[PDB]
Amino acid sequence: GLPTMNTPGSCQFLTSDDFQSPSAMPQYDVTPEMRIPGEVKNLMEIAEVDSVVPVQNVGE
Amino acid sequence: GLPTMNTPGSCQFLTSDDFQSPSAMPQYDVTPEMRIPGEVKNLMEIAEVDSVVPVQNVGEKVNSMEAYQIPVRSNEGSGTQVFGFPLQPGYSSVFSRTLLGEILNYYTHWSGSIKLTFMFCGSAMATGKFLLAYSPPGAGAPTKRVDAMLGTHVVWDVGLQSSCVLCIPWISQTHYRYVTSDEYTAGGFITCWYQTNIVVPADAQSSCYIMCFVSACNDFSVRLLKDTPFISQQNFFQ
Amino acid sequence: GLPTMNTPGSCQFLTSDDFQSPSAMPQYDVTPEMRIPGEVKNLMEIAEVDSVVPVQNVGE
Amino acid sequence: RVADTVGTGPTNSEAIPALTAAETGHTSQVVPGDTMQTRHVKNYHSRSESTIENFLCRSACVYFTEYENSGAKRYAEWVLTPRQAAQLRRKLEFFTYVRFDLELTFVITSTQQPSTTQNQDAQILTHQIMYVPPGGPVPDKVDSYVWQTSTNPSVFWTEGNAPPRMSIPFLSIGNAYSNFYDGWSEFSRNGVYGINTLNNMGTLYARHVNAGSTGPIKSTIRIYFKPKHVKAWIPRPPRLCQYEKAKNVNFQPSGVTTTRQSITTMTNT
Amino acid sequence: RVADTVGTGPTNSEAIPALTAAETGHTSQVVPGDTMQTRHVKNYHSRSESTIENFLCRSACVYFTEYENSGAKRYAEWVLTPRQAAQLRRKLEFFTYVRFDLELTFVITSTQQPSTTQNQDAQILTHQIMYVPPGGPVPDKVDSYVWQTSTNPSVFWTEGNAPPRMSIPFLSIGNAYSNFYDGWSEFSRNGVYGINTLNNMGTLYARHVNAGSTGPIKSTIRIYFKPKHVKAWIPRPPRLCQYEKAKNVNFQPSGVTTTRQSITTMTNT
Amino acid sequence: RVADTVGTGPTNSEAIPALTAAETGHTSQVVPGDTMQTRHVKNYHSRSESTIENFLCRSACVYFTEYENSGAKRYAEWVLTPRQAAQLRRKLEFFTYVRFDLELTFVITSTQQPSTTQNQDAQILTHQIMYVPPGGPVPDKVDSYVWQTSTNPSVFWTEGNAPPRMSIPFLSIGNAYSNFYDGWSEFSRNGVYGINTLNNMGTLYARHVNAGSTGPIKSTIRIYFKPKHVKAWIPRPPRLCQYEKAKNVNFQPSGVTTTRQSITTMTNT
Amino acid sequence: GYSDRARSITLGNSTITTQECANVVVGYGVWPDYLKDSEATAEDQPTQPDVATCRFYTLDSVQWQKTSPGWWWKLPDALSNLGLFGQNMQYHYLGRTGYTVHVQCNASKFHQGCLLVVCVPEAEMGCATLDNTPSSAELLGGDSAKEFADKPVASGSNKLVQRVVYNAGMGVGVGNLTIFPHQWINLRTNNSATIVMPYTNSVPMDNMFRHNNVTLMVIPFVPLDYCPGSTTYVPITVTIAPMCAEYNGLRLAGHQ
Amino acid sequence: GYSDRARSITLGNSTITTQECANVVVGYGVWPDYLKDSEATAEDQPTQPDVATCRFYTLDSVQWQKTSPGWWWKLPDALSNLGLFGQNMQYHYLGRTGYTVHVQCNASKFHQGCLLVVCVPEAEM
Amino acid sequence: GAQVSTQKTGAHIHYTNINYYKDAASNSANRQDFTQDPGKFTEPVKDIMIKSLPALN
Amino acid sequence: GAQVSTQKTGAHIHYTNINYYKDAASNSANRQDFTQDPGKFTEPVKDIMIKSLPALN
Amino acid sequence: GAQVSTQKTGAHIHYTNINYYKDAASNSANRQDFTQDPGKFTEPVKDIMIKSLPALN
Amino acid sequence: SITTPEEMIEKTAYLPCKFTLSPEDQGPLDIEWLIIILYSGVHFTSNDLKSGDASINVGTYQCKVKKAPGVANKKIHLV
Amino acid sequence: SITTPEEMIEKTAYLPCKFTLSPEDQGPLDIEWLIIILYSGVHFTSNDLKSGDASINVGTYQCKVKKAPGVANKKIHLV
Repeated sequence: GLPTMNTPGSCQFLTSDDFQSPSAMPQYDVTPEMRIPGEVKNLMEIAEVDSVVPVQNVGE
Repeated sequence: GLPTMNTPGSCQFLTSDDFQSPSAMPQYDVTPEMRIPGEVKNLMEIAEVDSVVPVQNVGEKVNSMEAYQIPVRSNEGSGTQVFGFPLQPGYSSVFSRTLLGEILNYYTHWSGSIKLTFMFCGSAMATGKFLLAYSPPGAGAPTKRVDAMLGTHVVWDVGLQSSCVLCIPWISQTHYRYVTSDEYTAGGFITCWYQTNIVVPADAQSSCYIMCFVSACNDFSVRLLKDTPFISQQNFFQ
Repeated sequence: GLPTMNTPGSCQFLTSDDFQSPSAMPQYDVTPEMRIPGEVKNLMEIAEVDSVVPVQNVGE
Repeated sequence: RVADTVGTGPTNSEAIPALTAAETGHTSQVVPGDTMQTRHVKNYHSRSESTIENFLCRSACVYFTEYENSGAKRYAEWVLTPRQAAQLRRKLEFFTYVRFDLELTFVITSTQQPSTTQNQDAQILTHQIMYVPPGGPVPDKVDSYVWQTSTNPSVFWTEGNAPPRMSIPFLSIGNAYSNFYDGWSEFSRNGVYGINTLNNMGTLYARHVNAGSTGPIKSTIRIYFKPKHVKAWIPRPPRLCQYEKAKNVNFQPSGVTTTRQSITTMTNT
Repeated sequence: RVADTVGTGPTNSEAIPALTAAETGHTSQVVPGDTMQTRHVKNYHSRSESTIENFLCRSACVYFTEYENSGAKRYAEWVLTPRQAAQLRRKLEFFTYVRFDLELTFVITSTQQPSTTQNQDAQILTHQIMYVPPGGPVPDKVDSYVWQTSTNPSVFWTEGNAPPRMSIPFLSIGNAYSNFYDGWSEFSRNGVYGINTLNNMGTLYARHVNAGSTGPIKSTIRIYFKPKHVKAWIPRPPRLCQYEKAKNVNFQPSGVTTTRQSITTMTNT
Repeated sequence: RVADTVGTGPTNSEAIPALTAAETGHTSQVVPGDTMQTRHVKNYHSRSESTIENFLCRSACVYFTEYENSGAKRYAEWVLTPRQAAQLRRKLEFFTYVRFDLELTFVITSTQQPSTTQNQDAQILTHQIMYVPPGGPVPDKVDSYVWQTSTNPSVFWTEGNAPPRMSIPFLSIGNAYSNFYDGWSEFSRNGVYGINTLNNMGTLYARHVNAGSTGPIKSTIRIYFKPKHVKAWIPRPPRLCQYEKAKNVNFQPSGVTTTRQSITTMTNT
Repeated sequence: GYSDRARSITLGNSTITTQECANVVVGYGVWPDYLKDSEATAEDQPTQPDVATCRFYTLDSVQWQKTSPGWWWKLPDALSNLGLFGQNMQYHYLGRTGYTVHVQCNASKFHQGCLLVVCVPEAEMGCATLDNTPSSAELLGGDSAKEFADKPVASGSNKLVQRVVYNAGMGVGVGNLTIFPHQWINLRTNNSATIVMPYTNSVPMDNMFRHNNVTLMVIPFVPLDYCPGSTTYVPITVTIAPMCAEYNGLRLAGHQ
Repeated sequence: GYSDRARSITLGNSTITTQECANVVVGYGVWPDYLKDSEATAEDQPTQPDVATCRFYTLDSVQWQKTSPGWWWKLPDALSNLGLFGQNMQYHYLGRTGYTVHVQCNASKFHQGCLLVVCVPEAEM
Repeated sequence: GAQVSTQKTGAHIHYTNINYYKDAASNSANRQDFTQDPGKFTEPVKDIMIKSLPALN
Repeated sequence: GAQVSTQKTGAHIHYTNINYYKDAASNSANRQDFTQDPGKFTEPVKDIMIKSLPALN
Repeated sequence: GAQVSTQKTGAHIHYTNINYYKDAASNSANRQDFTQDPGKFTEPVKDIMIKSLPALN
Repeated sequence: SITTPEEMIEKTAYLPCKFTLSPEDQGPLDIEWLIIILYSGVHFTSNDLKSGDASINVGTYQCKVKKAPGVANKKIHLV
Repeated sequence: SITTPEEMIEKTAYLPCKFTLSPEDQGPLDIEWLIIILYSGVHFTSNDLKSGDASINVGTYQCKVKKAPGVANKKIHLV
């Protein structure tokens, strides 16, 4: 056994951690990718599109 | 699984550990740096700056600007004393609240030489000569100018240049001294005497003041960071 | 997470173990060394020195 | 490495290093060998523990608060700030502007409360800690849907394990944090003074995920800040007075220093 | 890196960047220096947190449910789906088609229930979580032979340890998942609308392996989804209304936005 | 490697290795083959376990003390020193001056105390250990603000885990530690003798962070020193007498050694 | 061959000459400049008045008496109503500038006393009432100096300022104010004091009506003293020149 | 650029600074030194305390009045009871040394008067 | 088979990664994909539109 | 991608470090920055002052 | 930056070591220092004494 | 934060309770006066009290302003 | 540490209790005599007793000197 020391934070669930975990279906072959129109990679490509403003938002 | 063995100290919180931990905001872009004046990288750049010493810290003088004033006058004699305090940079109430003393009260130990600057604030006509003295420990403090003359001294003559600096060197058996009170690591005594009387003409004030500044030399250093006995708390501030 | 297995002896205090531990004073500068006479590196340098024997250890 | 003493002998000249003008605003740079005879002393001392990093990079309790598994107080909340405690506040306020990452640690403990309930066997307790950035919805109750933590960071922790620990970067909209702000958030100059939005770091919420037992239990959470990767600017005079509030710099007037018996007394009275 | 401002001076020409036709369906690409004088401002900002990955890759509670060690409810079941909760559903439905692996986490907790039983000492509890893919046998009871998990994936977990966690790949028979389906599963066009078999991910079952104690205990399991390795297509308008059902898009009509006092009011009424 | 025997035969000469003068202060360096006939014996023995490091580098209990979760004694304090125990003190005092780093270990245990309280269910206990360097503020109570540990080192530890362990370097203001000091701290020669400030290492404080239960519990902490990276100078005669005090070398006069029946007796009486 | 005591400073259409000066203290070693392209955030083109804004403005004079505690001035507020500097901060939303501060006090050889002149960044002060905060009128005096107190101020549900001199209104030791850029006016040696301050903030520019970046403090550490027959009225005069001043965000004049 | 009026003298652990000095008079043009091998007669090895003996000693002060005739001091006698200089002349039979004498008197511009400071060899009275 | 990549850092350092499992659905999230192409949703016209020119002529 | 650095040692040895995370706010503290420049706070005058020369002439 | 050293073995093999911390007071004990010099405490005379020669002549 | 949370009004008496809301504050807004009147989702002087004026028109009168997580109070002595 | 913590005074009787404070000691100073007099923040002979003289002027008389963490005692037999 290689001697080790466990530091604070061990065995905690932080909902924004980035770790590798074991797959529950080993060697599963996924469906290949087809080419679909309109692919998004950044939410700022959507923000840069116009949309109509409700300026007269008064009463009914 | 690679076989491992956990050693003592596992899963403990030591408040001075240095480890890598996961970030709760992945890929956050921080605000860039701008150039600001007056950047600090070592607390010893602050200790090396002068600050005014409250030598006359007696009675109600502390609640006034009179604590910082050292009174001098014209005497019918010579050789009388002006002031005296010990070489205790972080423990003596003469030093403990100066910029050097505040920094020292975060550390158990200290080492290096010290610079005491004295500035005359009387009339230009007023003339005087003063003996500034340091005695290393082993005897008592000097009670007369001749006893003080036997140690490390400067004879300060007042004139065009109004400021004189008295360097206190490191004369110690150990490399470091405790900031707290301790008779083993004793520092010595610092005194001032009238070499010649203050002499003024008619229509000038025969009573004057002197000011003192304390700064650290370039061989000064501190060790063993600890908590200060200066700030306290009884309940959460709101 | 790299997969590991803890072996017997984990989290035990053996008073003659030889491990690395975290320092409670980071970056503390120690007092330099001076040269002192009479330095010892082995208890057998002391055993090789004479000492007087109490052969007549009888009664008072 | 700290400087080394230079050896000097006797002098008789017009060079005057001991005489100067402090009115210039300049600190004299005289060595001991300018006013006495000195030997040569190589100095091996180092100013390693006086760096702003080592001076500030230790964990410090900044706040603690309680909650129960039953009754009115089921969850706790706290606006993140280091001004509630005295020690880290006073160390940080040696400077005007700071810039650092944060390391955050929690110490959660539980205690059984007195009651007449009988046959109490308790299961292990899990706690949830949730950070809400400024602007987001906050939990009105222990069972509030906001605990879903779809985007807000959360940390689940079971009693008996190591303390939870996470790293937070520099989050200020401004280039540097501010310890002091001489102004108002209103252009009119009315409203609260010394208050701005540069150092707002959001709120912290804490609860029991399960109640565990049929008898009453009370938990306490203690929060620890550790500044990392520090930068600081403009040195400031240390706080002479006792802090009174968390939000402002108000104080009670205090003597410049302690008082002795006379100007020649070598002891503290 | 985000774009940097270009410096411009005064103009007098037939170039008209401020005038266009929005009827074309085209968003104008005007910079500030097209309608005013500007300085040169290098911009160091980055759009790193706006990527679809960072936007979606956080764990989110999607469901929780209970079971007991005694009595009628000895085991729990749940058909895997992210439409039961509001937050992840609304984030995912920014798009029409998504494609991702899943990271699955569980938070299991237990609580002692009130009873008159005496001398209750409880042993540690182990739980079994079993995933059945769509088509396989399901457990009619806690002791059902199907818990043998010869082929079905299972995770055993003892109270006091870290939460269990596993990775699930993209399982759709179709090339991409579907958030919206305008149609029926019947060629006749009769039957339920908006329902298809593209996003069926099977059922989850949970039980106590041992009862532990002679007194009653109740466990709760909370399930957390984290999408990984994401791809998305066709952006869609955000959900203005409050979700009503898990299976369809039904809603109650709501105002386009909030109402103020007039068209010149600078506050929210 | 230890020395190897050299083979010798018979001699008849004026060489006299067996005759010398012990008045010189010199230990004779005679081998066996100077006074008898010897064979050649290669020796593979090694003096590896007689090094000052191996001789001193084992953990040793130096002190232990108690505290309770309720009542007058809520916290414990102890000035760090190895002179309280007998064994490590006697090993260390083989020398006049030593210089070493320290490895520090703690063994904390708890026991339930007798009482008439009923329905006692106890939560897990966390302990805080705090080291105050000489000069700093000390805790007047369990809830004292000094436990904030802004600068002072602290170690939090929960029952059931591994013992806590930390490394402490050489902290002496002097070049080397001192086991013996023939003098006074006062130049007058009045005051306590054999006392100086060279080996002052500060104080240790210990408390419960939570009380855990509604019934009484008492904890004990045991401290263990392990010297590392050792240097030692000037060998000294071993302590013949039983230690009496921690602060000085006072003793009760004792016989040079044990007594037998006569000068020719081959047994111990 | 000249004397280091005599110095002349020329800015815009103004020029100051002193025959008895210690020297010039320069901020933190940083001469003021304009904001660079790689440090900016606001995108419109700035305005730089130069000679019109960067020039010496002379304020009212105060009288140094034998019992005077000291005076303070918020730099941005001090020149808020003076010339085109004031107009430009009135019509703009963001401003940025450094300063040259010159303090003047002459007296004869017999007159004795010493003043500390210090430029303190973010001089945030405290109210006499602990719950309340100091009023704007109490904290700021645009055309008049603000005075320190010697005795402590009484706290009775008011918005006053703890103007205790030995606490410098900031609850800190007054002798430790030397870390900040400073010079000493010692009547026997000195005549005037000069500090050149650069722009100091955590943001690249700021609004100049709701934030005061720097405060000028003049504090007598040694009192003023003269024998009978000497002049009894001794004034102190303050003269301030903005440096490298730039403005962004043009709109209707006013602060609200 | 400096002023010939300001001079500083450093000896041992002492240092004197004067802002108004005429200059320094040097004996007969001869700076003090140690005795050389070709000028000696006594054969034992000498002792040289240096910093311990060579340093400034300050004596009592006298008052200059309007009718004061003057004062005199025998140099060897003046320091015979002062520090290690005194101890070394107490335990030894032969000694040898030179001197640096500094006289100090300040007053304002209005004060008038003139003093002669003279070092006289063999002032037999 | 270690991969050295660059960490997210401020303006105005590396980390190491090794894969342990065999499926590639077990790997960590791809958080450093900073590719953008807004010209699909925005400006999706058949004929290109120059900024300075009138949209319709 | 391992970094070998020198440890704090007395007067009169290396250690190894690898980064695991991707953000660089996750790294350890920089405890070995021994850079000093006291000439901003101290001696901040426009004209340089030599030690042996009179401050004012 | 790994160090390969020899293990204690009998008469008539290596191990690997890496340092993790930065202080060098955190390192393991030096158990392999087999340096000896008994001639200080023993035989500390000004003139050397040969074994075969009489101690005093 | 309430402006001037300690003051004495000596004299229709107007009791000011102008307040500010931190970016963190997001909970429901509740206003209470004590000695009398409560606002939840003596007479208040401002129709738009939600914007930040909790002033009322009429011992010690206490204004309590609560928006989770922020909590502020103001004591006024009416003579 | 008290000097000579065991002595017999045989005879106004002066009972010496001169003490020393360790760098570690930092708690409040409390002095107590037993058989009578207590000092907290028979007659004490020293006005500056805080400096280190806890002597008093008048069986076994015990001097207890307590500064956290240090605790010292001295027993004197007055005959």
